[PDB]
Amino acid sequence: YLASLIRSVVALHNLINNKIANRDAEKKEG
Amino acid sequence: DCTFIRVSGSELVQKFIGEGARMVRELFVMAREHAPSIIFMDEIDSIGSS
Amino acid sequence: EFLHAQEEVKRIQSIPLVIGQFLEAVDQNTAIVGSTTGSNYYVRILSTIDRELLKPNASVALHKHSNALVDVLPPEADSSIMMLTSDQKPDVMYADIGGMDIQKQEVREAVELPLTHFELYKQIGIDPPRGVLMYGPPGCGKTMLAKAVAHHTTAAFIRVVGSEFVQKYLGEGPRMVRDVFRLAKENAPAIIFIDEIDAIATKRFDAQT
Amino acid sequence: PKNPDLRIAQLRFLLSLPEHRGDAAVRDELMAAVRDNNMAPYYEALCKSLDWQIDVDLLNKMKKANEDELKRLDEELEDAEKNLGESEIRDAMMAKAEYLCRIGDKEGALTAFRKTYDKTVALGHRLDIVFYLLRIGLFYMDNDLITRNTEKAKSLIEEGGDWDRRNRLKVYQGLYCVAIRDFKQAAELFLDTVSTFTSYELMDYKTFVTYTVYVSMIALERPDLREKVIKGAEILEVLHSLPAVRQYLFSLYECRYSVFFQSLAVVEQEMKKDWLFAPHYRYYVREMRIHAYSQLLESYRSLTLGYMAEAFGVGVEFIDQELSRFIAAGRLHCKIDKVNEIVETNRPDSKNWQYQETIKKGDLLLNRVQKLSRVINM
Amino acid sequence: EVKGVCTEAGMYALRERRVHVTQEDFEMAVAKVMQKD
Amino acid sequence: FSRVQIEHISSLIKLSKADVERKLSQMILDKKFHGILDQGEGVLIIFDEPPVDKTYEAALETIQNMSKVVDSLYNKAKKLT
Amino acid sequence: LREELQLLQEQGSYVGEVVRAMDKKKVLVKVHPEGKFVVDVDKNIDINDVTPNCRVALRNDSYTLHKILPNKVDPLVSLMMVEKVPDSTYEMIGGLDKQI
Amino acid sequence: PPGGGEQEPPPPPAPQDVEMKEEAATGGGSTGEADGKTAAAAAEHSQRELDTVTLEDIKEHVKQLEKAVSGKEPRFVLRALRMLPSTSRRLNHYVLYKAVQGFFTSNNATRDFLLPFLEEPMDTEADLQFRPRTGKAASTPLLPEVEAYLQLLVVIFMMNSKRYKEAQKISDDLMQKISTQNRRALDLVAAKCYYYHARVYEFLDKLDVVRSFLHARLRTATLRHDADGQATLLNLLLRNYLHYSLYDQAEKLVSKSVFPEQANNNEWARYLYYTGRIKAIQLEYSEARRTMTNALRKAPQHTAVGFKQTVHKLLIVVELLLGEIPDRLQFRQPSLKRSLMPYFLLTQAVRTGNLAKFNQVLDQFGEKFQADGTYTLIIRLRHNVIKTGVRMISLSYSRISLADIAQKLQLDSPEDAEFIVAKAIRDGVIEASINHEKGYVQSKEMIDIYSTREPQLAFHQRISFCLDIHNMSVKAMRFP
Amino acid sequence: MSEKKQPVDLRAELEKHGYKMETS
Repeated sequence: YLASLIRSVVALHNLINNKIANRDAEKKEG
Repeated sequence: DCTFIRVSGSELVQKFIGEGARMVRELFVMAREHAPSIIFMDEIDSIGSS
Repeated sequence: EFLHAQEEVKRIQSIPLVIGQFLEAVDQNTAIVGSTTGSNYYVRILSTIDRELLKPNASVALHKHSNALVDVLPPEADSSIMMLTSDQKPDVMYADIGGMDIQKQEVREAVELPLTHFELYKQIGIDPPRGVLMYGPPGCGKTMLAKAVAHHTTAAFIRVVGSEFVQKYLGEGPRMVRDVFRLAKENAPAIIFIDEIDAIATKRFDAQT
Repeated sequence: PKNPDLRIAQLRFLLSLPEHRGDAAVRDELMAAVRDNNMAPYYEALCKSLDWQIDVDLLNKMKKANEDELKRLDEELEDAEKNLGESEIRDAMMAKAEYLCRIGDKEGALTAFRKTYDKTVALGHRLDIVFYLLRIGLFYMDNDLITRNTEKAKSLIEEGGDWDRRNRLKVYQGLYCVAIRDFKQAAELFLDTVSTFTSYELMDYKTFVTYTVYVSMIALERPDLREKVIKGAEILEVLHSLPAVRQYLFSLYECRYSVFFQSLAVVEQEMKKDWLFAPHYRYYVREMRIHAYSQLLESYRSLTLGYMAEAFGVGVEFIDQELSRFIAAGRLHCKIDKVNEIVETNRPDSKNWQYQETIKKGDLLLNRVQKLSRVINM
Repeated sequence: EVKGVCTEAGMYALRERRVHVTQEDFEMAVAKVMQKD
Repeated sequence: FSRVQIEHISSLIKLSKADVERKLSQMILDKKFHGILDQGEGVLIIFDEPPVDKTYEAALETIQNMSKVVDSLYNKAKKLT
Repeated sequence: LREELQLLQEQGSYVGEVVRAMDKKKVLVKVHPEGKFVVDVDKNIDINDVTPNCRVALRNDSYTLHKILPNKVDPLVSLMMVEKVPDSTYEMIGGLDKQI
Repeated sequence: PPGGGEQEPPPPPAPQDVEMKEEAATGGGSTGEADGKTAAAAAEHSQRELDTVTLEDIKEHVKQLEKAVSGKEPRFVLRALRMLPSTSRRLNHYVLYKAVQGFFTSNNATRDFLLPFLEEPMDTEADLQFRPRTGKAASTPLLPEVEAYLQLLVVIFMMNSKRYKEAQKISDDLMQKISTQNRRALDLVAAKCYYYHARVYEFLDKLDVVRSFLHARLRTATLRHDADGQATLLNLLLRNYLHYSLYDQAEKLVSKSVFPEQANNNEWARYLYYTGRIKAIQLEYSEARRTMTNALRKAPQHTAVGFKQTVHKLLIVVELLLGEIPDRLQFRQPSLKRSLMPYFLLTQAVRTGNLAKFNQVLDQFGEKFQADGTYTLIIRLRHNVIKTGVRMISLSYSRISLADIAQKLQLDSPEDAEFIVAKAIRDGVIEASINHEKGYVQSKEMIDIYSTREPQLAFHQRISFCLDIHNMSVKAMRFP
Repeated sequence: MSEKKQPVDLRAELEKHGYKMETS
């Protein structure tokens, strides 16, 4: 159960923040 | 905005500038570093010090 | 291998680490610090923590060999005394002596509400003073009247004179009084009374002093 | 300067929802219309209520004479600003134009609120302004402007400290929390009870007592319920004056179910005729079902319905269809057996519901991230 | 004297907890700070 | 003793069974007394499974993680329009 | 990190104050807990870049000067000054219209 | 007359600017984008062309008519010309015609002049490099013109744009080489006028001749240009094939593939609404509720207008067949409300276990059921009323006699009373046990289990496969 | 978008609960 909790927390933080800095770097440079 | 200076000064603003002297020359040298400057007598306004 | 390097930098260094007396951070990645032996230094700080916990004034543990800037205390367990003196005793009831009522009139308005309300001083438009005096002994009052409010108001109480914190080394003063402030405001709400402050007011010259 | 128009807004609720009152509601509306010299309010009331016959020159000469009272103030503002003083000029035109805006709609109100916002140096007059937004927000049941004035006032009040007017705001936010559905914040903020006493902005004090005692029976625990009403020294007398709610309080603790729906009938009848309580009674009733039945089943795990039927009058076959149809609606789910004479409660739901919030919340959680994941890029 | 006008007047208003004061409390300290001389 | 008869536990407390059943069940209403009684055979049983802690951690995370994706709704739907 | 953690022990490091500079390129600087030294360039910052009575970082190996920092004298004096009294201004004063 | 006469000049200048520079900056910019980079594609002016086409689809389009500068048709459609250094002279000729249009009447009316105009690019011989520029220069007047619906003599002109698009289709079957980076924009633009194929053919009857023609185009794109091509053509297939029988349910089985990658954006969501009704025709409610919800939830941002409200309408249909539905009156929009007004009381009758409440909804709202198209499940939902009705009362009642429950279960004889609950356990409804004599139905429950294994073990592959895809995205988006 | 798909087209209860008493 805790494993699934870390899965949700790790996926939330990393995926959201990476896509933010990704889409931002592409739309600003392109 | 001219800088402001006072008179003695205790106790420990004295040797903090120099070592020993007439001691007013270093204060007179302070005003050479910053001009215009304002010097003041703090306080000796009283009837009790007489 | 970088995780192994993380095991290195987290192992680095000591255990045991000498804590020292910190003054300011001069610029990026470095700063100036006195040791607990009281000498200002210039060191490039530990990389992963640049600023947030370093602060202008703290006590930073310095590298065994190098005296490198690494980390400060929690802060802190601090050092001397400290406070209590009520739950660990003594305490004496003030209600026996009522002749000082008009002398307590100051302490009445100058203690309880100043501590328990900082907000009322925004509302009134007057700033709370830190000024309190005592004088005259004998008749003494004074120190025993400082034992009084230790009944109700729960805060630090430090017995301190001018001559008890005199040391053989000069730098212990801020190792006390600079710590006294950082131990007070961090353990705040806290109060400190210096009994007989007049010992340190003497005018003197000679470099032995 | 509130209760006269507050009753007008209460008369709007008396006209609007019930269609069976065609006499008293319009009568006292005209009785309150001939005073305070309202103009825009009786226009909305003219479309909702009767069109007469004739008003015309009556209220047009009353708005003409009030215009003379309006033009004596509006032509005194340039004569008052000829001199110079502190607030002795603009404080007259901020309050009386809000009385001139009390003649109608929001215009003079909102324009005076932001007018005097840059003048008054005291929070008492600023909170009086807040009182004007709260009464004009209570008449039009608009909750948009009642949050902003209070959010800006509390920062100045809590800077800060107060006694009376802080309890007044607790009644305000309590009336807003009870305007929408909030069960806990209404009774928690009304815990002051009699310390508010009676005020023109608090309208009838007995109605306020009924407001807090009606809302304290839902989200408040049974030991906390009797701790409020019975242990409360000041609130006990004002709730004792009305036996209707006091009977429901002490019988709810007495657990007798034979007086409940009759006492709830009087409570609900008072709930129907009061404003802003119309959307919230549908859940309030079935909540009192599961409230009283929560202490019915919790007595014994396996309960014999014959012992239940001992003193009911009559609960033999009634509690069967009653409680069942309440179980089918989702209120107090349990498994009860008959001809074995076993009422079995439980249901703890300590296994499914314990781990259910993971997958439940994770369903829409991972769904909402699946949207943003598969949308970009392309 | 001007320093002590509303301070000790505020001190009782402080003790009273009021937000904004009345001239009576100011009139009280009008005596107070002038009681000494 | 968890499982106990109601009549002889009323003999230890020296009280009638009517207000022993209602007071003890009132103690279950207060949640301070973990257990339940049985009226049919006159039994009282105590049982408990205290810890909810893992569900508290779960709910605290995910319920707020709703607002997390709501916060990401601002940025990731801003690049669209 | 380890290299600077290797560099900094065999020497230490300190902070000096230049009281004079030399024609030989050396500089008069104190080791403040102890007696003074006199040490040389220090080829990055030249002699004319810094004036006597200024804060420098005393090097720990050749006992030279590492970096440059500001130093304060009057901020002690002016603080002892500004201890005593504040200023305010015209608007915050009254009755002196004659003597101003 | 003077007001209406002097208000004619103001409108044209806005189309004279934006409609002129929309295909000039995007199309002429795509020329330089198609000369190199050309990575991927990208060709960001293709998505910018989507923004311009969707901009025209609201206001102002072009034609009309409108009697404002109808000389924009011969402008881009002529004068390639011809090789790139010679095209630069024609790039100045657009400004030359801007001055010619700024002097004389500027040919504000074309109409029957489209016949030489549309054939002028074939008179040039040829562009010759960019077929999308030739197809777009001819279609951009004609495609927004389909919104006029005059249905006289200009419908065959839309058919001429379809023939020009067929020349685009033959060139879509040949070059390459090798590596066409303009065929993705051809997939975009042609999918548009393939939906204009749908509209223009729907003016009279079904397009079935174009169903074999679509299958000719959809299969000839296999496997090369299917990417983003097959997705749009499959929706072109599925949409009208959902309107006209048959076999598409088993046809998309062997058609998949998937077909990856999903493009563009909402295209796959609306496809999961189209095939969502398909997979809802098999009636498996877990895949149907997940494909219907994922159809609506995956579609931003609208407007317009009501078909994004239609996917939400038909979404909860399978949730009505599940046996449990919430009351949706709080989700009503100012538009979707007035559209579903009968469907409101329908799902309200699904929540209730009353038979006459649901049957009266059928008899009264049967007209709206004809408008939506969903019928067959309305009569069988009576079995959902007997199963939810027994789920209601059983769990509800302590012990219920088969005669007392017979009112809501409408028969519930002493015989079938066994099967109602027993065959509900076959469907996983209620555990109620019944000893039949008179009889009486005594419903108990003991279950403590599950809520554990599949959710957390799937969450492992869920989160990991997700973050792996988010890797495949971020890791690959760093080309700049 | 505007592209693709979309451009194409027991009571409360008061009286009854109070009546249950006097019914039987």
